[PDB]
Amino acid sequence: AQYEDGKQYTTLEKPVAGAPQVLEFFSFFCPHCYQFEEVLHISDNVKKKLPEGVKMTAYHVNFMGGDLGKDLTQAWAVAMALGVEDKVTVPLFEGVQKTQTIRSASDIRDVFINAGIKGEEYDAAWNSFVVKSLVAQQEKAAADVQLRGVPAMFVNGKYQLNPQGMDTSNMDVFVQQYADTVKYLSEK
Repeated sequence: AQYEDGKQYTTLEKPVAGAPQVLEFFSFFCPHCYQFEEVLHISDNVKKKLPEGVKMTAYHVNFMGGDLGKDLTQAWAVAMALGVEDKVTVPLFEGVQKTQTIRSASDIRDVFINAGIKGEEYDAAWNSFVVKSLVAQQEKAAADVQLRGVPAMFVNGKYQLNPQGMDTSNMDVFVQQYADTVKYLSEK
């Protein structure tokens, strides 16, 4: 078959009840996640092909970067709570990996301030229990798919994308295949 379990995707031995329809894990410290988002634009290419009524969810992970990695998962919770993911994704990736100007929680906050989030608004979100719950949700979701590394993407809590089984010859053929596989899985 054109799509095969073990080729473009694998199947979770323990499917996750109630999981987001399309769930991406990443770290702003992960070099391959930087390529996925800033060079390949995997998330946007996937979103453009999702069936009607299917949304993409993206969660940050703690296991890269120590203290700052956890601060970034909390800041990503703030971005989710405030609905500013599209304002801060590029400056967080570039701040951590390109300019390496993000070295502390204050430097993360500066990205939000510079993007026009008011200081009081960021700080109230950072300290909120809504954000504490969002951190816990990101952690629980990684546990539920037995996450071992990033980038990673899971469809309907049942299928894990397998980019190492796709055609990696041309970067744009690869992005197309990745996005087409997510669409296929979302309809399975």
